[PDB]
Amino acid sequence: VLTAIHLNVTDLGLGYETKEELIFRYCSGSCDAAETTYDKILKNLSRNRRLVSDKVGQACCRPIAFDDDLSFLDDNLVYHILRKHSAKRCGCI
Amino acid sequence: VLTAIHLNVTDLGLGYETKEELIFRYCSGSCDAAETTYDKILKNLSRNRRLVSDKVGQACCRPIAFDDDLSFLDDNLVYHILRKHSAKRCGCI
Amino acid sequence: DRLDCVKASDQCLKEQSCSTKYRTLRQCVAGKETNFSLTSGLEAKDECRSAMEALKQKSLYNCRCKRGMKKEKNCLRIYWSMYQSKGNNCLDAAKACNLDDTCKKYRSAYITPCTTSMSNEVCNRRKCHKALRQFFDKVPAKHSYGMLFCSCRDIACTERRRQTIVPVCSYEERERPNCLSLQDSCKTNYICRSRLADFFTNCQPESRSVSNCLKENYADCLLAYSGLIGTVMTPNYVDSSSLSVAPWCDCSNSGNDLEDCLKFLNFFKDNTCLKNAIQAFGNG
Amino acid sequence: DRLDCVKASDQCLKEQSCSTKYRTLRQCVAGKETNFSLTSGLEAKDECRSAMEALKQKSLYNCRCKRGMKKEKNCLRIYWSMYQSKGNNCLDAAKACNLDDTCKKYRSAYITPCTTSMSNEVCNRRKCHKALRQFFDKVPAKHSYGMLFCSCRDIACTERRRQTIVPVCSYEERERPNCLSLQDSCKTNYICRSRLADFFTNCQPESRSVSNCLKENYADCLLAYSGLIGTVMTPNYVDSSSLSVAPWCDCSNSGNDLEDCLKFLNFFKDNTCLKNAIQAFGNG
Amino acid sequence: LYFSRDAYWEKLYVDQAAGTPLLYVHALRDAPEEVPSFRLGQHLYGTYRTRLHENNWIRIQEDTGLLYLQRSLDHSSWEKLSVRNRGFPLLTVYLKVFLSPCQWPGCARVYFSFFNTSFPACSSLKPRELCFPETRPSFRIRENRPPGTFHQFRLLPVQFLCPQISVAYRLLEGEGLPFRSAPDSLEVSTRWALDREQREKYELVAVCTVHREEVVMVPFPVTVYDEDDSAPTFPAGVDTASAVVEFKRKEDTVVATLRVFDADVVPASGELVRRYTSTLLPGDTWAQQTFRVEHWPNETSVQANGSFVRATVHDYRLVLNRNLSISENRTMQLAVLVNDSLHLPSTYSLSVSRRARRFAQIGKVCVENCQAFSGINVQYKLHSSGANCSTLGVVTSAEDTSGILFVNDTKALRRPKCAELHYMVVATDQQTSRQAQAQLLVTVEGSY
Amino acid sequence: LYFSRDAYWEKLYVDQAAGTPLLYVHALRDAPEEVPSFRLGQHLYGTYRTRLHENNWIRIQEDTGLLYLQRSLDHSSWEKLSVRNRGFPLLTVYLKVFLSPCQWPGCARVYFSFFNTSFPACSSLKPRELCFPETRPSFRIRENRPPGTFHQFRLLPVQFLCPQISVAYRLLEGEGLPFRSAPDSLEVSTRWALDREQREKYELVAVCTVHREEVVMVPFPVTVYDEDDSAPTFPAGVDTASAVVEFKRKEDTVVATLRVFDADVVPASGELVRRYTSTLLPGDTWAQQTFRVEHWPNETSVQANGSFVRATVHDYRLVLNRNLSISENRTMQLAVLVNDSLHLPSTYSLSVSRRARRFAQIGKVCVENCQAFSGINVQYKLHSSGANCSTLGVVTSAEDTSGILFVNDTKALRRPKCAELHYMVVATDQQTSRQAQAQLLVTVEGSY
Ligand SMILES: *[C@@H]1O[C@H](CO)[C@@H](O[C@@H]2O[C@H](CO)[C@@H](O)[C@H](O)[C@H]2NC(C)=O)[C@H](O)[C@H]1NC(C)=O
Ligand SMILES: *[C@@H]1O[C@H](CO)[C@@H](O[C@@H]2O[C@H](CO)[C@@H](O)[C@H](O)[C@H]2NC(C)=O)[C@H](O)[C@H]1NC(C)=O
Ligand SMILES: [Ca+2]
Ligand SMILES: [Ca+2]
Ligand SMILES: [Ca+2]
Ligand SMILES: [Ca+2]
Ligand SMILES: [Ca+2]
Ligand SMILES: [Ca+2]
Repeated sequence: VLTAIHLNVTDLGLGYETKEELIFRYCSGSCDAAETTYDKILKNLSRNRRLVSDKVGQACCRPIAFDDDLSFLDDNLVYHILRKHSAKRCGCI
Repeated sequence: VLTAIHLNVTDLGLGYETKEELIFRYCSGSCDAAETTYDKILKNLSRNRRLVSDKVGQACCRPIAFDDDLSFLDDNLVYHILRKHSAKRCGCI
Repeated sequence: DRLDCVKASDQCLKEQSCSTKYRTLRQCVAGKETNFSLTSGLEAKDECRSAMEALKQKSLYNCRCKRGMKKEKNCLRIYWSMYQSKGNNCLDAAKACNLDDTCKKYRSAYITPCTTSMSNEVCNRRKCHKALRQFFDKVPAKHSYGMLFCSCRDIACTERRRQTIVPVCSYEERERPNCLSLQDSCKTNYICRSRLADFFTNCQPESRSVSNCLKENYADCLLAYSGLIGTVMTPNYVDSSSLSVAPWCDCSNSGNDLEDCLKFLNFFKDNTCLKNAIQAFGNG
Repeated sequence: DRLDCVKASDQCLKEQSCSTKYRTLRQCVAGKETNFSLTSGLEAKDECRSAMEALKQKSLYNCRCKRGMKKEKNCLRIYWSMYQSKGNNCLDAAKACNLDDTCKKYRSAYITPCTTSMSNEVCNRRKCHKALRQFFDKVPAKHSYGMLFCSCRDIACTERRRQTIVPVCSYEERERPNCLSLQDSCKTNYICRSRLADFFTNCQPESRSVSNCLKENYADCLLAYSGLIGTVMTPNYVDSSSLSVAPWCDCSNSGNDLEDCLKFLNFFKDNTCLKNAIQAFGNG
Repeated sequence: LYFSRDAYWEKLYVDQAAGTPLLYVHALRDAPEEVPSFRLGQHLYGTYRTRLHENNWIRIQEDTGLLYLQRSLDHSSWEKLSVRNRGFPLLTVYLKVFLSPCQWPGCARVYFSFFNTSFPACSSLKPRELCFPETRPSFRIRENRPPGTFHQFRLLPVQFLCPQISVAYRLLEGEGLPFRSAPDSLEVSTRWALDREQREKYELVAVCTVHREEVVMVPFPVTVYDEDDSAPTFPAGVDTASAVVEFKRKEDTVVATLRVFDADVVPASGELVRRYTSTLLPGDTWAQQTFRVEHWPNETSVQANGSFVRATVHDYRLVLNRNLSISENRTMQLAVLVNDSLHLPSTYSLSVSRRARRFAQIGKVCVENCQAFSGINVQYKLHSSGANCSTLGVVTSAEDTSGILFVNDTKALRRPKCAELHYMVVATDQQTSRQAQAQLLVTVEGSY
Repeated sequence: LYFSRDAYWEKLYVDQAAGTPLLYVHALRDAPEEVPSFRLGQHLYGTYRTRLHENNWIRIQEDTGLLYLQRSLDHSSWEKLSVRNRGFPLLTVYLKVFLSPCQWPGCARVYFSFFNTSFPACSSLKPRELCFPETRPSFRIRENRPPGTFHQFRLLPVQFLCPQISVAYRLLEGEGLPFRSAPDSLEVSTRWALDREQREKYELVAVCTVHREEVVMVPFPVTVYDEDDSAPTFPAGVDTASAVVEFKRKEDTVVATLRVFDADVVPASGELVRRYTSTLLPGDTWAQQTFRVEHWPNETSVQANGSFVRATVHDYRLVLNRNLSISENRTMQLAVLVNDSLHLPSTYSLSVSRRARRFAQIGKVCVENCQAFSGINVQYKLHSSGANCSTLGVVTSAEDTSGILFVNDTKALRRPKCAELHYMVVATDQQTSRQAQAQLLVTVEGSY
């Protein structure tokens, strides 16, 4: 799923001193039902012990599309733009 | 990283009765250094407790490109093709 | 796509009759080719009248629209021939803008080209100006005006307000030209001449013998003022203290026309109608 | 750029005299239209001689060059007129193919169009045939021949081998035509006529009075045979037991030419040179 | 006319004298007045039919079929031929022999094995090589064609160069058979027309006596090639019965198939070539030619061009006759007994919780069916989910035969429950399905 | 000629009689023979310069500047004007007045406040309204131009309609000043040319006596507008010193800037307009005009078109003269003391572990520098990492002044250690950097 939270820019912890705010959206939730043939193979290759399975992992709920650019003016009268910072759409990739 | 293992088609656990084989490649390893602004935000939003962090997760080592189609004839003289089954390239997405 | 005045003349050119009528009008009528005081027709007044009338029922007489981007001046030449001649309120605006899809989208669409990544790099002024015009064209008065015309109580607020248009890129220039020459230079371009005239129209005194305007004039003034932003005639607050505004010009070396230059400049720098309209937006 | 024989004929076509002379030669002289043994002129020998001589001093009589890339066959037709003329070994092949980038790629590139997803759907034959020709053209003899010419000891092996070309799609057809008519139909198409002639050339007897070929002929025979796959003349093993092969044809209703049809068919069905060449590839 | 062999063979040596006679060819007749006129092709041919050289050496007597050397073949001649043989050793050279103004029956190939030496000494030749060619000949004789001389036994280069060796020939095992080789004759002839129905193959024994007498015997095989000895029988005989539906229009409705077969050989034109045509159709009316039959395909099934009507009658006579020419005609007859008597449908929308009078009349297929096939003698049924299976009688099509399909009183139908019904509509003569089954779709909600 | 006011004003009422005199305008001279000829624009104008109507009512005496009513303005006249005033109430109407064949100095606007009533009863008028216009006038008089009559005090509609009310005028506070209003005169004149250097502004007192006498006084201001009373001084005076490098070619090398300022007013053409030109250049040689100075920009810095050579000499006289016409000329002089005496470089490749004789001669910038700027009196240095900072003397450029840059004996250089060196090369006259610093790049491996 897609989820939204209203935040100060300083809450983003990106090193900005300012009073400006934003809406930030993120992808969260379980989504590991082994959709593709590749992901079916991984579940099976682990169940029959064949892999050994060091750090192999299946699909993740990640962002597929990103929102508009967000601007702000800091306490020092310098502008900044955040790009690819908030999710628009979510999928298992 | 990309990794390769030589396998029987029955090892894939995809419901095929056959004696044919394949090379199968998969993406595995740690890769969660918070590359993008979005992923920097998530690490920070969790550290300062702001998220609550239900099922939110960062970048995964997934396949970015897939290999050629693989064919085989089963014990019942029926052909099959596997598509998007083995990884060609790996990235954190 | 829609040329406007120029396109219409092209239509006129297509037919022989219309072209001839246009030729006669140009020959007979001064239009705005000469000084108005001179307004001496090339031939005689009667001839100009006939030529003018001759245009009726032709494609010609057109209104000149701004849309002629590159060739504003050419359009303007035509068309004129006929026509004549910290908490704070600026912070609440920045908050409201970002929390809105249209404003956040259009705020950054202009901050992008108006700012520079490194100290001694320089912005593209035309990209910054175009995006500025886009901003006030596409974002409703509500959010667009809150940025520009917000009331303040302290310097953190005023310094923020003055930065709205990214002056370093969009306002300031190495040399400050004379105000009357830049007026000339503004009147060449279709966009500026169009936006400058609405300013002079909308932000003028009551038209009694008082040097103040009315409340019903307020909205039209702020629109006319805001429309100047992104043109050669871009205005900004001159300091971080008052509501006094001005283009990037002064009245040095006005020669014999010093009275007229300061008069033009005080229409920006000491405009009571503008002052009141700005104050009304973010006060009551 | 240089068509060669075809270009020359085009030159001949330009002039009326040359075209007529060419027409007479075609009418009178067998050329290589008929079997050489037959070499019975359409009319009489004397007439053919005159027609042939008639060509002298015309643009015509040309040598056919290779440069006619796409239309080699057409060029060759012209020019020749004048000139003349379970563990198992099939499983190991399927393993070796898939474990190789070129073969795995090209094996599935042909299985894709040659198979159907559902019971009473039907494959695209031309897509399946084209991809088949691609397979034997692009994959080295090593992997391509292992699939088709593998030695077997049991039916699991033979049933696998016979399936290589996806016969259901590429071989079988509702009605089985007469073999001599399909030969005719093969000779119309440039690809089949080219591949059929190499077969007859490469897989022919020793050219002494024995009905067997030599070991040095083996490779050329298998190439010529494999090249038939994906043409109208596509051959496959007729059962799941022997090495006997055949196109999708029979000798029913051959009328007066029954001898010649069975002779054509036994060149597929009882070919000792082919038999030996196939056996040599997967035996010793 | 046809040669009695497709291929002849002899040997040629270096330096054989101009004037050596080689062998005869023979042409038998296809009609009694026919007379062969023999001529050679222009070239000599070598291995795999390589064209070697113009033939400057061998000639044939045009009336008698005698081949002989007009010029000797010396070492240089054999070299000119060898070098043109495309790299193959020169073992055999052949010529074509045409029998009027190369394939059997009208062209024979004469092969000579070349031996790079002189003809052998006479005293060295054994009886077998004095008597017959190295491989014994076999013969082709057409049934039902005029008899005549088809072989000559004497080896001509041996009689010529070894005239002191006497050689004589006779047949064994020809008693009552059509072959004659007369005392002191070197020719063999047939005596009457052959017939494949009596004998397809003969195998006599040829016997040579050389000189002190020594005898050599070899088989003498003759294959009989075909005649229109036989006529065609319609296994059907009288096809008393045939049936076609009444007044059924079509490009070609197939009323019925009649068939015939010929006893003769299939490869022979006699058996195989059979053609079917309708000689007569009584009555003349309404239309003179209501039917046609495919002559050639031998499907020979009657098809009707024109319309039919209630039992007017119908009787056809069919002839199999092989050809207008000399073919044997035969007939059978059939009586046609006339049976006396477009774009797919849109999904139906119905509105949920529907109330009002029980029966809700929805669609009418009957005026489509009878409209297209032109019949009301057809019984309509409906089956699938709401009709005949699960929910039962929600949709019912009519005890009355008019293909009216209606919703009954399933308490007005619930779109929460089932929101779509797919039903199949059937039409059936008297037991038999005349039409394919159509698919009807009824959707359960509002608007459209 | 110029009007002594830019704007005049009076009142007009309904039904004022044809023949009412309104007011005078006045034009003073710019040259002694000038004589005004007054004419009106064609139209009357209303609010925000709306063009109302042709003026059918008011005329002017062309020699004397008397405006008067040729025709009375009745209720219908004021209606015709009101309805053309674009919806604004008609409060004021004006006319233009030109003083030869609308802006000061050559055009004056005459404004009339319209009062929708009859002229008031004479007995109702208070002294202030009998004596002066409602807002007192102020005047414009040019310095250094001929004196003359610039005002008339009597209110003409009041003298006309109320001739029984006597009104007289005088000035106070004009003692020794250039103004005359004579006993019994209603005119005011200047008596001699004015001069802004003596007085820029006057403020006299105008005094009206009505009739029982009552007196009203108002200020009487006069602004002095400008004359070329002043000449220009070169703050530089004699620019004894100027320097240019020897023989330096250029489009225009800037030798030095001389400047001048004018005491007069900047807005006045007198002060501001100053032009710089070089009157003379001795000596004539080599080239007669080695320099030029930008006349107008007032940058007035000398630039040289031609080349220079070792101390030939140089002396220029510069004139600021405002104009050819009546402007005051002045000069200063400067002596030019001549100083007596292209595409970027590729990265250098050097090979690692290099051995062979110490000094490895690599590149030579000196024949570039002296080649471009035409000087060998320049000292070359090198600084950055291997030269002057960290690793020290690995690259050294030469105690000898020829811009040869070489690798020294850093034990032949290690590509494992440092694989690239970036160094800056300097050129400097005698202390001063003549050139910009170039960047040199030395890469440490093989091939290219
Ligand atoms: C942005 O920052 C402000 C100030 O840090 C936040 O306001 C405080 O939030 C706390 C905790 O929820 C509240 O109890 C108080 O009302 C605020 N602090 C004080 C001292 O009054 C605000 O919540 C933040 N806004 C967003 C959108 O993240
Ligand atoms: C494919 O399957 C075969 C048979 O199951 C595998 O061979 C066996 O593997 C085991 C375990 O490694 C070995 O100990 C034996 O040699 C084999 N079994 C027997 C009974 O002999 C083979 O390893 C598989 N191959 C691939 C590539 O996955
Ligand atoms: Ca018979
Ligand atoms: Ca027969
Ligand atoms: Ca027959
Ligand atoms: Ca003075
Ligand atoms: Ca002065
Ligand atoms: Ca001066």
